[PDB]
Amino acid sequence: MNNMNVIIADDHPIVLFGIRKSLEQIEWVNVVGEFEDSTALINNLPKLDAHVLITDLSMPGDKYGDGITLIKYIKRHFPSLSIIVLTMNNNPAILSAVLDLDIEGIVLKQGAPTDLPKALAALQKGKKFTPESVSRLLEKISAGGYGDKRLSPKESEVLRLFAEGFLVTEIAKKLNRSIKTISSQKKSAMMKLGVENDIALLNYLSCV
Amino acid sequence: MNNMNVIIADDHPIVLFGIRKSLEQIEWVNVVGEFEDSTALINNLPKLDAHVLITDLSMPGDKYGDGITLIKYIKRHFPSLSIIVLTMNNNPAILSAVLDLDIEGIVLKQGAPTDLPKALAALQKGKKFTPESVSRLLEKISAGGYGDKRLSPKESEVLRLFAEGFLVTEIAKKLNRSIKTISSQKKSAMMKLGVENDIALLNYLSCV
Repeated sequence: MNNMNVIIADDHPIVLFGIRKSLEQIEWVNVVGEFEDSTALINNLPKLDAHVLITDLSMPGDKYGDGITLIKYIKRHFPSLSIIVLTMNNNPAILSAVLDLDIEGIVLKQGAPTDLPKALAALQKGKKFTPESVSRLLEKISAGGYGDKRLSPKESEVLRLFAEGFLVTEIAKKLNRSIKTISSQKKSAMMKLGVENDIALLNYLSCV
Repeated sequence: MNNMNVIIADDHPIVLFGIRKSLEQIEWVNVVGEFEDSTALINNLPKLDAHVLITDLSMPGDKYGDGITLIKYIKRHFPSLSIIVLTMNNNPAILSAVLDLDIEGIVLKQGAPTDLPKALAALQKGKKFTPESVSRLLEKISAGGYGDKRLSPKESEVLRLFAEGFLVTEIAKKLNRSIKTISSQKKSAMMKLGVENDIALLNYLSCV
């Protein structure tokens, strides 16, 4: 008698198809609309009584934004609406940015076919869902977002002093090691962070 | 009858010497102390009536901080005290960070021998001094701190979409160009920013 009205939005109709199959094997879900661009979605959301939107992260919007910004748009403008984000982007920084939006869950498209029905079941109990394929990928950028390889204490110290305005020769004195050592530790640290020059490095460090 | 009491602090005594020569050819300056480490400086500042401190950016502090942080310490703890920062670091990001401290001026050590007496003359009129050798170096990181080479509009767009969570193949579609083109523009843009991988890139962009 009381079921979850769902809207589904994706760029590609074979995805829209695949989701519709998964969801008609669930009696308490009613799909009340499907859309292939963000403009038709946004423009029809006021006309449709929906509890939840399942949507692609990377859907093309000519009006209301793209990607993460489009998800912010929707949250802000339809605040009662629960959102599950469906994506194929398994970059940790991207998945993390998404989760800072306080949406009701994330599902990877190449993650298990069972994840989407779990997401909705969690949501049907007022709960948020996060699959393990996502959980473990967020382990990764455990290291403060450096990546897998953390800075060594010595490496961190060198960069700390550079950021404070010391030139390499001054750091060698301050730390009592050779200039060949210091340059090698800086280089090594810059390699771990993904920076190729000092201005990029100093930019990098000023938000960290 | 009424003259500028100056304190001077540097790691190296040949600098302390050179400054003392420059300043005794100015009758209205009285040097009231000189120091070779930040700890003796800070600990004696309460005992000395000084209007201005001339100090090295990269002075070693075992207690009160290093570099830019040491300059913040001094500002915060001796707020009536005017500070001229003397340095050999001609990195623009460093000089810029320094100028955000609202100090009374900057002088480069390898900049003209006339700059230090100009700095004090400006300060004697209640004015702030900035030599042109510094002014032009700050032109450089005109480009929003990218460096000399700005991103092309096309390059900026590609990075905008990456940051929004689009994969390269999705960007090619969205922008209606080839994947070979998009990858080439991303690569090229990453090269201009000084980033070697996607996580470094996404970190970079989130504060810019």
